[PDB]
Amino acid sequence: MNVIAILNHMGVYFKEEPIRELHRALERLNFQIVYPNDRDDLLKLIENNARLCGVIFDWDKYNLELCEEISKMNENLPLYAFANTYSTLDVSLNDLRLQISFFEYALGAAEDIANKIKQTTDEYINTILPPLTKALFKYVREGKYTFCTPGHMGGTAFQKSPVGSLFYDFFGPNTMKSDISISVSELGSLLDHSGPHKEAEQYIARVFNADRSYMVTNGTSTANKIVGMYSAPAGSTILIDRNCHKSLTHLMMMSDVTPIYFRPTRNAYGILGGIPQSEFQHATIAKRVKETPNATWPVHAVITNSTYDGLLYNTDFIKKTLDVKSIHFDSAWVPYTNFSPIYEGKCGMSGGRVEGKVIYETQSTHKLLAAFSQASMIHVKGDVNEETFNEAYMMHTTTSPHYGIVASTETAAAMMKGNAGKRLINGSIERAIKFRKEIKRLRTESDGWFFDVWQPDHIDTTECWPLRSDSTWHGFKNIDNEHMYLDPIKVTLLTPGMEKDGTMSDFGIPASIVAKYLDEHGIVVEKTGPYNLLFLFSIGIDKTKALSLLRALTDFKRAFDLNLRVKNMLPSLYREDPEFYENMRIQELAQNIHKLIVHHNLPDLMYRAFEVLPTMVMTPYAAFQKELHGMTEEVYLDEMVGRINANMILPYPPGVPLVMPGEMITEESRPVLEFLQMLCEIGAHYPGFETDIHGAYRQADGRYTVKVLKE
Amino acid sequence: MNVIAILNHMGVYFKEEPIRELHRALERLNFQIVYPNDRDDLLKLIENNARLCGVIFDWDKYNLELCEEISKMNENLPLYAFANTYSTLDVSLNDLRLQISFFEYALGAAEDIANKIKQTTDEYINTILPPLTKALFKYVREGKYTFCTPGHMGGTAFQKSPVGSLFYDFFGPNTMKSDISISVSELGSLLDHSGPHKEAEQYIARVFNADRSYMVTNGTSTANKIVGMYSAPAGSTILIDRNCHKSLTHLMMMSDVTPIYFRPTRNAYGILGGIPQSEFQHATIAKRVKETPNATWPVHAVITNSTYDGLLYNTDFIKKTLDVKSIHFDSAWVPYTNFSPIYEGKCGMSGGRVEGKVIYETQSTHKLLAAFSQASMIHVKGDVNEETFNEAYMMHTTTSPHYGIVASTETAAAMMKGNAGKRLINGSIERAIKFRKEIKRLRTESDGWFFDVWQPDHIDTTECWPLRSDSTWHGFKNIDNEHMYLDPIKVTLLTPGMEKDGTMSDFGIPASIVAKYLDEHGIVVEKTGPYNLLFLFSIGIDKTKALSLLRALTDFKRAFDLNLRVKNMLPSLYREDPEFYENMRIQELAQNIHKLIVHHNLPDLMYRAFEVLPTMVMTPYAAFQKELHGMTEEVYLDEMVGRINANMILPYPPGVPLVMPGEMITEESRPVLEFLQMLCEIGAHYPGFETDIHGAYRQADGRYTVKVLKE
Amino acid sequence: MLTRLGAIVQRHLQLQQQQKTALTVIRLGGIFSRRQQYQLPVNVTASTLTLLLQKPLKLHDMEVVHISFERSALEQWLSKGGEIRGKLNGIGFAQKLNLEVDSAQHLVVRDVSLQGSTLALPGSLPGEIKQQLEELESDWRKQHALFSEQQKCLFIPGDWLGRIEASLQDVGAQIRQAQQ
Ligand SMILES: *Cc1c(COP(=O)(O)O)cnc(C)c1O
Ligand SMILES: *Cc1c(COP(=O)(O)O)cnc(C)c1O
Repeated sequence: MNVIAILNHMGVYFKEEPIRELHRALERLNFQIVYPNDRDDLLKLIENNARLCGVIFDWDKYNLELCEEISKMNENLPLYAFANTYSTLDVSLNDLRLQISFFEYALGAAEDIANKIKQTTDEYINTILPPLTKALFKYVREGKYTFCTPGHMGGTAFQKSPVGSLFYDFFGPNTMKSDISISVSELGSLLDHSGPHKEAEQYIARVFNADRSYMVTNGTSTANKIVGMYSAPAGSTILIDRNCHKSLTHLMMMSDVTPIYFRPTRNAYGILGGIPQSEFQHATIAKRVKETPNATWPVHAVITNSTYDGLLYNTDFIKKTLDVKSIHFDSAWVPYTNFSPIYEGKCGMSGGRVEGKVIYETQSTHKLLAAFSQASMIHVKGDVNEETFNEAYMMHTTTSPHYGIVASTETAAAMMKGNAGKRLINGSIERAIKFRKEIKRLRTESDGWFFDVWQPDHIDTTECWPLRSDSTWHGFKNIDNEHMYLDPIKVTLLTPGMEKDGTMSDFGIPASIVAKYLDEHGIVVEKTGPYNLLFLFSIGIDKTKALSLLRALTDFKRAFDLNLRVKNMLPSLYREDPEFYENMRIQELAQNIHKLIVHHNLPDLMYRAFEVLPTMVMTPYAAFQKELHGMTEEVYLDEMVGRINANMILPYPPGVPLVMPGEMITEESRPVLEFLQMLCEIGAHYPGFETDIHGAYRQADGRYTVKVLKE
Repeated sequence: MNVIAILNHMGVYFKEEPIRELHRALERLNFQIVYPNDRDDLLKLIENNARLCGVIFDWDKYNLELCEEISKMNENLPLYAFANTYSTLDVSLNDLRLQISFFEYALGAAEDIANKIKQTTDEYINTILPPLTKALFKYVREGKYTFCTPGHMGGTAFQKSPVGSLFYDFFGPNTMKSDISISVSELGSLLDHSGPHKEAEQYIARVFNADRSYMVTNGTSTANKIVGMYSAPAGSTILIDRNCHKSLTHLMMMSDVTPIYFRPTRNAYGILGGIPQSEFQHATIAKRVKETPNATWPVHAVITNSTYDGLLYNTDFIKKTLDVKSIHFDSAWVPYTNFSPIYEGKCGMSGGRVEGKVIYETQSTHKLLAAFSQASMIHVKGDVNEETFNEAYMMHTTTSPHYGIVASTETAAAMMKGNAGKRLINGSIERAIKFRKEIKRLRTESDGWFFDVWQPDHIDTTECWPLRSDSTWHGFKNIDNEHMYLDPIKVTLLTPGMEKDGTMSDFGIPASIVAKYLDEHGIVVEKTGPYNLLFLFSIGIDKTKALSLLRALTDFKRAFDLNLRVKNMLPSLYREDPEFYENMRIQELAQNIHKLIVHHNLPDLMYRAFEVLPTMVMTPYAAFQKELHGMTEEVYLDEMVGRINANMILPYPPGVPLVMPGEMITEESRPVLEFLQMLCEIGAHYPGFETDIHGAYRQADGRYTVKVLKE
Repeated sequence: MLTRLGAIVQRHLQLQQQQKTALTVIRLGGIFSRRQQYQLPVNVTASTLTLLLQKPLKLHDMEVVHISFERSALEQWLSKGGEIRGKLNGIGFAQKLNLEVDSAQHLVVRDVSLQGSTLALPGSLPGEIKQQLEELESDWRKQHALFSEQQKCLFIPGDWLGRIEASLQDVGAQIRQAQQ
């Protein structure tokens, strides 16, 4: 932060001479001087250059063209406008947040002006930063307390060993001096929630529109376990969603509760829809309570909103129909449903305080924002616990939290506040819609097959596309209107290979080959499998990383139409088995795999398996108690009919749990076992595309085994 | 790491000219050149300067005076010795680990020599660093993958916001690029325990002498809870120590187990002794099983070795007498009992594998070493079931661990290998014994009172001082011989105020007044209270911090003998209450507090309130279940006899728990309640010396109220 | 009875490649350092079962044709590690052998000459299929015996006798087909 802009040349000498005198004075305090051209030149030095903090221009030249466009981006940006004798303000400059510093063209006084710019810049630093981050930067330059934790104390112990000096020179002196415990008084303590830490929780909840936002120092997986131990006593009932995460599985194994699983909608491409509106009515909550033995009134409900693919629900209908006093929204993938008008009434934080209910959201921090790892937040919309609830938070968090993660956690809430932060959300949507239009433009004009985006036929608007009932792009049979939405920054590339009715085609390329092709250039696919490709277009993906993805997609069509070899295209796959992948081309591999999907019938064995629910014998908490005693056996793949499993089957593809730990597979869930036996044959003929199931371990012959319980 | 040493001068020209040509070549690749004098000059450039990696000297001048002293300090240190025509090795140079690189005195080839030194230095970096840390440093300069977690992606999102640029420029470019999740293939995953993470666990266990070691990413408070969830099923019995930590209290409140508390020894000064050998017998443990309702055979034991003060035990007698298959040693304060001959057979790792038993240790990493916060280890010595113990490790650790802490956790284990690491433990012991001798030297020669070190009369030896039964310095009534040892680096300062028999004296200065004077200069007291102190002298405490502590102690005697004012000595205490601390001097405050200790009788009430254990009605797990339902209330301190408390009382002083959450104060534990009422009267007359008890809320009248359970 | 008859048909097709005779060792689930192994489930249930071998070896300076292992001792060596102890020819004490894991999931017995020997189990409509089928067939006669006594009720419609009897004969006609 040391860029000073000097716009417009008046041509005279009594105004340009103080500019040259100030040019030699600002460089003595480390400041970069730039000279833009016209009015449009200065506008490009703010959005693309965020390290600017000084604009010098003539007040009697552009008093209305510059004081309006700059205020729409950065409001607290200082403006070093030089006025004259006959200078005045304007009536249209009253409702604009600006910082104008008036000066003169006095010769010899350039030294006093340089001291005022440095002091004004320091005021901008001490304003946009939160009090928690301000206390961390000040403690390094002044706080030098001895005999404290940790033992390195800013890297002192590393300067006494040759191997330790290599680790200290990598980061920096300011990095090691910022890792302190709670042994400092002027920085407060996270476990006590006082001082700077008390105002930090009120600053995040106010910006993100909440009542009390916490700062979890152990990722999102820990935040979902602390909240689950609150509204679920030892012997209750929860309404957990079927499409749950691995962190939510361990929650049911540590609390003696009786969960009730839902049946979300799904199609044939593997993209799971959402929970229908019929599962939220009053005739449905108490419907499965009396049928399932040992179950009381549900006091907590976990809703995956949004899912792993990015499909927002309708919170305006759930907060009124679902009669649960503790509704949880797994918003671990949408930490931005507030800074845009196309997200009002779509999340739990949007709206007001529901009478007699509370909204629980565990939005991830180190996923689609800008902070260090092991960080999460807990949003509150209503009345919760804090005194006794703090005891449960300390059970998973050590007494010496890492302030480097806490300082970056609150930073994500400060980088989004104001118009300067809202341009990152709207900018990511505009870059996502532009990327969606480039696919349809390069599809009809091209000569041959091309990728397709799972989007409606009309994408001219800038909002969330609803999933209606008279459309064919979503393919969800019997879907509720005004319930399922679409995330514009979640572009889902549908590779050719299937029709629009749910059957199979004759010419197509699976998404598994394209997934490994993007890794050669440096692009990691988020989700892949059947005929879908998921990507993340958050604030981290700028215009460079967004346009580079389309260039890699056009190279796959060129290499496939010309019929190239595997060695001259995929060097990583060739090193796995050079003997088998010797005389094989790119067209021979794509056609042999496509015939195996039709022969083994993948869409039918997948749509019928994940739809039905296996018979749950006991609670997931009882399955963990049997493992601690040492009564876990295993059988073959064709011998697990009628046994109680102990693990959570997570087959890749897709990416959702299949059988929960503590369920029995009988005659009702026969297609469930058929999906596991199909993957054991399709992923054994060609190396590289082996079967990946978090539960079905690989042996040495081909058949997989699962962990069950003893009889 | 860029210091090159050129020792000695042959006086000729055919040997000094290649040195001058090499002087201009090494500076082009960023290297510092130093010219030491005699043999004693080079020895000072290694112990004090750790950033050295090049030693240039004549081989035909000092072939035995340099190859022996350098080998005793570093094994892999490159030696750029220049040999001649008639040069040979020595018979006494066969059992020494050295790296000698021979060269010649050829002109013009100075450029080729500079390339060999840079490549040799790179080999030294890739050898002393572990494969996990080396892969992290190489991934920054080469690995540039896109579409991965977290969202910052090496600090990309911070370069688009004005507030984000200030947070990115504080640390460094290499800091943000090193924070990666499990989205990297060539580095493996921590939860999967494969690849670089697999060899990292075997490397730490080999250095610290163990079979398997873990890397907890959530501090020591989390590692102690994972061990308790393994050898203690839902309905068992554990042998937890009375001197437990706040983290160990939550372990008893999350598992439905029946703990059995021991009866450690103690003196009058407040120094926590240890558990006698009679409690480890078979007839003693089995006697408390029948007396405690709902308790079976103990299958786990928790021993705090060492305590918070610094007194080791005797593991050679515990591992044979204590018949527990799961013995735990909370080594959260001794991460060095291995690399020294005066620490053999004192910890759980020293020795061999005990059949039918196993040792669990949770050594703290960011306490007395050099690493980031939220770091711990799990040392297991025996044959256990990793498939069960790892299940509890994944439930308390997120799926995306912070590799910045893991890279520093293994770094602490790499800083101990070789002679460069052995001098850190022995160096802190030599500085501790020297500091102990400076106290006794400045005590007799001084004219008046002086501080005393809790040490035997003979400290001439260099080992752990045993606590015998024919001594008067320890003051423990009936102590077991060859069972309690003294920690040399843990210097316990005793302020004059009590006698050698356990009574009081007329002239005395409490340790709380001295603790406030040390904080003015920046010295933070680790433990303080009645008439005792404690300081941490780990490997990070150099000779500067050791000599600065004695100077601050001598200044307290000068300010007290001359009778100065509080305002002209303690400016921090004066700002708390300038009206009351106006006409008060340093001698008036030191005498008024000493009379309150004798009047209220502190040593007698404290010694009798810790031996008699309160009656435990229910298990600590049942007390937490009644708190979530809303059946808790607060009562007065004078009205609580016969009620079950809900929190843990932790009065300061000392630092040990008083009443466990779930105990009842009846007629047997009468002095226990008298200890709480005594601190409320002595800590309410003079500002700054308020009563600090964790669990006692302060009201408006001065009577503390504790939270109990409803009847 | 349909949920039990369908499992017999699937089990009958699995035993076609097990009843020349090898022994495939399965890997037990979990996250452990050493690659642990697990025994066979319903295939073997005895405690002191015997195991055969192909190429004989000279162990303890004597020949052997069958080696018996203990079920209580095999589950501990294949999980916690250590050394296995097994007697020879069903007599003597449980001597120590040099048994390791094979790449094709087998039991290779090493001797003083570093020789391989794959172990196998002794072999016998399989016996397990016939045993599990007669228990299910006997349950059909017990349920049909109650229906062949209370059918004389006057308060029962006559049209329902054609559907209840047809449902019982459908299972009986299918359970008698697999035993052919
Ligand atoms: C990725 C994810 C997590 C894990 O996130 P961490 O912050 O790394 O613990 C938890 N829940 C959901 C729904 C996720 O997608
Ligand atoms: C300080 C301490 C802890 C807490 O250490 P962390 O690494 O911060 O979790 C736990 N146990 C004991 C005995 C301690 O002294």
